[PDB]
Amino acid sequence: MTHDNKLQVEAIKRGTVIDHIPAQIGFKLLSLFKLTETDQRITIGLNLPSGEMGRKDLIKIENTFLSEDQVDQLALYAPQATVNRIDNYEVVGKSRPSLPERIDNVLVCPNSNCISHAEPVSSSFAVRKRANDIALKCKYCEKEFSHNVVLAN
Amino acid sequence: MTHDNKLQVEAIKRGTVIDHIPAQIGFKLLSLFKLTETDQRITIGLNLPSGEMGRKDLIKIENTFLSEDQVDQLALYAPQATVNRIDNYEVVGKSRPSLPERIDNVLVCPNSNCISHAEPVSSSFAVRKRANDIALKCKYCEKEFSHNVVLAN
Amino acid sequence: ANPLYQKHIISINDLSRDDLNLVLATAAKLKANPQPELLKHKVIASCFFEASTRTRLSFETSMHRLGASVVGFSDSANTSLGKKGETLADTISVISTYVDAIVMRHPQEGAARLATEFSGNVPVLNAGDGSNQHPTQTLLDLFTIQETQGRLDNLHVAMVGDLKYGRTVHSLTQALAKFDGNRFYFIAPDALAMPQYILDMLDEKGIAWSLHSSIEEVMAEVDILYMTRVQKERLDPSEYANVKAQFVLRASDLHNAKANMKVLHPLPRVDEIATDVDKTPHAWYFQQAGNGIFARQALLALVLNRDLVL
Amino acid sequence: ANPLYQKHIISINDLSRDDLNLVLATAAKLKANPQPELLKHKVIASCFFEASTRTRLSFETSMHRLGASVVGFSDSANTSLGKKGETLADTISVISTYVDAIVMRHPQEGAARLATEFSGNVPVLNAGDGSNQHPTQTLLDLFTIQETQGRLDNLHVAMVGDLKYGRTVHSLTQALAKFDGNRFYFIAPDALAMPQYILDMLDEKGIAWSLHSSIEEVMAEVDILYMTRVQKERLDPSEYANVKAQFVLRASDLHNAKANMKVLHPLPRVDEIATDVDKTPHAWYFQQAGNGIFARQALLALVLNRDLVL
Ligand SMILES: N[C@@H](CN(O)N=O)C(=O)O
Ligand SMILES: N[C@@H](CN(O)N=O)C(=O)O
Ligand SMILES: [Zn+2]
Ligand SMILES: [Zn+2]
Repeated sequence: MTHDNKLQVEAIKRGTVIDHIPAQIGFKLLSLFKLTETDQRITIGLNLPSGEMGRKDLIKIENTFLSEDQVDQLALYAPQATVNRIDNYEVVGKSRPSLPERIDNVLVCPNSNCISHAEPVSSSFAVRKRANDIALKCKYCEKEFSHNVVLAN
Repeated sequence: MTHDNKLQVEAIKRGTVIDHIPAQIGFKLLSLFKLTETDQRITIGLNLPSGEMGRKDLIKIENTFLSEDQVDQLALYAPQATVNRIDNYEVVGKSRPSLPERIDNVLVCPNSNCISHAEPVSSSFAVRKRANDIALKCKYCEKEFSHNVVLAN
Repeated sequence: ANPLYQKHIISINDLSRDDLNLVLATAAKLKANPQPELLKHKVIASCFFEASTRTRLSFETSMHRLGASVVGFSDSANTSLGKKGETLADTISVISTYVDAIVMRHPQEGAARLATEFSGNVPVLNAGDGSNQHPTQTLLDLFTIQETQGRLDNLHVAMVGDLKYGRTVHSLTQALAKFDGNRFYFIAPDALAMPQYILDMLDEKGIAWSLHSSIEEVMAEVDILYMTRVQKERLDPSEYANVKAQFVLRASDLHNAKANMKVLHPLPRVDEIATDVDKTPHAWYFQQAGNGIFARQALLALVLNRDLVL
Repeated sequence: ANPLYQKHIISINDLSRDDLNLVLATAAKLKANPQPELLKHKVIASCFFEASTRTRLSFETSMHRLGASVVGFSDSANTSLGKKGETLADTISVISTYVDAIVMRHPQEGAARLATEFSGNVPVLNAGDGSNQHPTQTLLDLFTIQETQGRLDNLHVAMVGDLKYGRTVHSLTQALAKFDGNRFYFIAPDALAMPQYILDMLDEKGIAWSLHSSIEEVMAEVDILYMTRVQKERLDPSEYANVKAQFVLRASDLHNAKANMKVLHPLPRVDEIATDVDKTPHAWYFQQAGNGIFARQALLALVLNRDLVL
């Protein structure tokens, strides 16, 4: 009596799967990108090892794939994160978040006098790379900050 | 070593697991109770098959237990949710969330003139069950509202 | 020491009948035999974040009558407190290292309770926190009723005016409901009637209460006529006039009043009690105000001096 | 028809070289031949959420000289302003249904750009938004330099004063950097020096610039001396005075100046340019202010009238 095949009704569905997310960031992405507000299931794995003396968070959502630009929105939080449109590995060649040249709706301008705070508008920042930093320029007040500032709100 | 598998979708071990969480209430608990501030592993599943006719959320967080005055804290959000201690079923009484006498740190007083808002204190409300309603009395302003009020605002 | 020693005095509800009795007992005693040196080497903070002259002068006078020293302010833009984002918490954490007791009045409802959590060992006496609690006002009212009626049980109490927002009468109604056999008469315009939660409480304790449209309707039965302030800003100017009707007291209305009845009023009465009443033997609002000294002296003595008075 | 017809004028940086030329060309044409009925049936809103009398009167005069009508408010705390309730968005969504154009001054950076997303095909002209942009101020500055020097390229520009916070000089520097062969001289106390991001831009384009401690170090080669206002509050009184030195201008300093030099200033010159300068032929700040009518008439003309003028 031998059950041959390897499977346990676990990893099977056409959805997307984001992995190798730095620890303590998975919950950040879920919140920051409101991904748990869909009606279709989600499998989440937090603090699940992978290899070296490193951390690891994982998020699995189904029946939905993230656009090219949507993937990039992870660049700032999940650097070199790996994704896999998974109907069964529909990942294109190599899909790892690239730095978007524009990031909206999640960041908060550090400038207290920016009109953006008390108003019904979505935040928007221009992205550019430097050395030891990433510059974000507010669409509204036009002030520029380093991501270290914008992220420590 | 005695643990026995590589399961990133549904496993077990010395950890607490909350059962039958209504849809869109699972992530809420993760935020409201900062259940991801753990270093210990966590496996969650959302919008998955329920009692043969609905949808539900599921939270499995390894190497950590819940208490009486904690599981209860789920009463106001996940009432009919079960909590099976799982060091390996070393659960005793029919562990189901009852209404706590006090609910702290999560609720926000609807009273805009309440001192609790601009100060370094924890919210705190007394609980009283009503017919078709639930009364929460703020420890600070001493004003009483219905959870329907406190959960909207 | 005495049951109230080193205890914070924040809400009337936190006070047991025993407590009320002890405070009122002490008040009578100090009234009979003043003790000007009781709190000699004590320094008290009179922190009026929200201005209120009479209550402030009454409170500070009490402190002096006991010999204590006083320091404080009236944050009504008279000080340099919490300019940008300086918390009440930090203010208390500071002031609580200077003084032996904090008497505070604040615009926000749970101010005094919050102060309690940052004042380590230093007692805080609530002089009023927004629309919530005002302990000493209730104590002075009860003391006045007891002194003029000889008891706090089995009385006929009428409360007129704005019973909906007057948190003064909510606190007094609840205080009296801790004693037996009292009957209440509530006179107020429909838009400012006693709240249902108060009536619910009276029902569950089986206390008798009835609603009336005019004072004259029960003037014959009342032992205490509690007149409340009706703020103009409340209703519409035309609304007010249309209702002020008789929720205003005039000497003429006292023709058939009980010899022992006393007319009380939280005080600012300009628009509720006609001066011709001031001459009658029933007017007791100034005496009532005068009693604030003894009730507040008693409270300070109790929390700052271990043994009972004498 | 024209490139700027129906466009929003929010940041000097959204303006291309050709745009600047077009605005300046139009300004000169309207200056040589007025067109009093060009905007005859137009109604424009002058919304100064932040009071600014000079630029407001300048803007409004421009409107009237083109024949347009004006409604508005300098809600400098004297309008039924949204009691810190109504959003700027809602204010604009309402106002954009009444008028044909919105000129607005606001305390917060980004205000004009935000208005842009709620106005309906109704153009918004930024009259200043906090410490961000003041498009028309740079335009009148540019226009005044062009008129007096005959060009905007190959000039020697000195900027004196507060280069750190004077955002009008930041904009003017970035605008002149859109022209070739310009030479800059920055004279300011070290605590108020030009920001490094500005110098980075100039190095990126190979524009020649240098720092100097006094105006008399460069008076000989300067074509344009742009004087900035230095608000004492930016420093402490003792500090201000200490640096005050020569960063102020007086007639004696212009002994070796070039015949063609013009001294400019945004205004509020009270503390920087001595009155004995007003008489010299170099003084041109009042003419500069007078050019605001033309540069702003030009913008209104371009955005609200399809076809070019003259
Ligand atoms: N306590 C009153 C003022 N008052 O009458 N003081 O005596 C208030 O703050 O409304
Ligand atoms: N300079 C003033 C406006 N004004 O009236 N100038 O003359 C401001 O920036 O508010
Ligand atoms: Zn901004
Ligand atoms: Zn509250």
